[PDB]
Amino acid sequence: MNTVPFTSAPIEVTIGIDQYSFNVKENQPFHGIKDIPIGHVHVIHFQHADNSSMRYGYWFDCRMGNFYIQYDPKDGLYKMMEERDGAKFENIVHNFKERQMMVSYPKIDEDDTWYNLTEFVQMDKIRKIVRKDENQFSYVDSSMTTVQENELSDPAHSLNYTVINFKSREAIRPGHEMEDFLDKSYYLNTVMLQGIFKNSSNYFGELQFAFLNAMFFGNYGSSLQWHAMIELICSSATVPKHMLDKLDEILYYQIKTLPEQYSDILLNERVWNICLYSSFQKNSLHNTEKIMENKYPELL
Amino acid sequence: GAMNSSNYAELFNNDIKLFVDDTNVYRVTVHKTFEGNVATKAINGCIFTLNPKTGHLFLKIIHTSVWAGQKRLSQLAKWKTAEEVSALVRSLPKEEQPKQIIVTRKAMLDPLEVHMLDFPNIAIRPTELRLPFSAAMSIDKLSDVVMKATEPQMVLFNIYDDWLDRISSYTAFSRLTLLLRALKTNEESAKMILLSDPTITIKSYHLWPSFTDEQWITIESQMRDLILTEYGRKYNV
Ligand SMILES: NNC(=O)CSc1ccccc1F
Ligand SMILES: NNC(=O)CSc1ccccc1F
Repeated sequence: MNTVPFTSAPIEVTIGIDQYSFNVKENQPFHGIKDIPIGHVHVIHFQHADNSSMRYGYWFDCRMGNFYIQYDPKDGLYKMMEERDGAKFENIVHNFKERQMMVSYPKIDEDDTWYNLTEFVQMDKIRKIVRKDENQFSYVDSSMTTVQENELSDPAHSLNYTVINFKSREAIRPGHEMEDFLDKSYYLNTVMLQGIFKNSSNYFGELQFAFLNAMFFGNYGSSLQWHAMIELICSSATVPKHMLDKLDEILYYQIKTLPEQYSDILLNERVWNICLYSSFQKNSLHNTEKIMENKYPELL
Repeated sequence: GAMNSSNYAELFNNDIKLFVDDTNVYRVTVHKTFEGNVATKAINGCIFTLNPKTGHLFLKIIHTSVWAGQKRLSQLAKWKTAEEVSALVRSLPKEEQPKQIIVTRKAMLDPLEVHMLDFPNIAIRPTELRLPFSAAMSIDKLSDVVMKATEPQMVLFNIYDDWLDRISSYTAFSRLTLLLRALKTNEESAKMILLSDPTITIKSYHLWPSFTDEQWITIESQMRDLILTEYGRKYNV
């Protein structure tokens, strides 16, 4: 069990850690988060009380270093940092733990929600989507645009998700125009899976990461990517049976976790109605279709 | 964006453009089988691709053999249309290729866009206009060449005859659309109007009769009456 200590909390802020969140009052006795489960990526995220504009946060994996948060009063945000002096970091955390100034990652034993949402998400791939190589953790916020969004403006601050475009030469083989547009299997299996992602695990990892950035930061380009990656599978007549079964599990837990009152802005009516009721895989997503129909029957 | 009444003069500027109408590509007769079921029988069709500034009509004849053994023919017809329009553009010299292709039905947009990915600078546009190009198969010489075809064939027609010698392409298009609307609203009346006087003939190399300017005014007036007439006969006004 690892710890993301905080030097202090000088401004009032709602802090999230994965799917949990709590309020910290200005100058309240806060020194961080303990008992963080090892083996998963995690995200620690922030919304200031005085400006709900800009949710922002950091993806990290405690196996890759010792990380702490300190408020920067010049740039006006909580920043993650890496302490290289292991001896000093472990020593400081112990004093904070002794003073009972750290909140406990509040995981119920029965509960596999976080695993299920991050099963295929690896830090190494996050860092290729979010490029800032001098750090072991990755900053994301509500406003960051995607590379594809920038083709339709600061490159160093972009989300380099894999570009998916159904009306592109990459997606459409010469002489198979109708076939490839109406049945996207070539684009899914040859171009994307064999060619770019190499395997379905990396595809699902990017899909899961896009969903989580959409949900936690309201990142619009990430929501676009999530839906595009769903639609590419659902619009393919030929998908490996294990990928369909896994997709149904992935989406089930995403829909289960989605806050009810954010569905209107995080769910695309066309994609979901097409995926569940018109597409080749309209009958392959039993768990997802059942939770969608019982939780969001208006959208459909 | 979309082409409509407000931006109508754009049709006659000097940017090459084509209208594509797919209405008459997939044509069937519906009939009873011996068992009393219903079946379709295809007949030859055509793509109507028109340069509205010059009157150049590229009439690609769609022979019924292209449907043999194929499924979902109404959907295939849109993709076949887009394949043939794409082939036509590729066949033209660069300086003759269109800068815009306007499709008369919105369901042609995605098929044509996909077939034209190699031409990212050619705009594919819809229209809000209800253009009467379906009635091209009521022009006798066009109908004849489509029905006589035994194989796929491209036939070339100037749909304005020699009108541009005497009128502008705005006025020619307006005449064409009036004639075709009339033929679509009441084919028999419209054809009676056009061919009632045996002394005005259709030249061998033309589609329409050789009316004088004065006779065209009368003709156009009679076509407007007809479209009002039938509009009352239909709506009881
Ligand atoms: N200049 N930065 C530091 O002196 C703080 S490093 C640190 C180490 C362990 C626990 C918490 C911490 F904030
Ligand atoms: N009969 N026509 C010609 O000999 C060439 S002019 C032309 C060119 C393309 C389509 C329609 C046309 F009338």
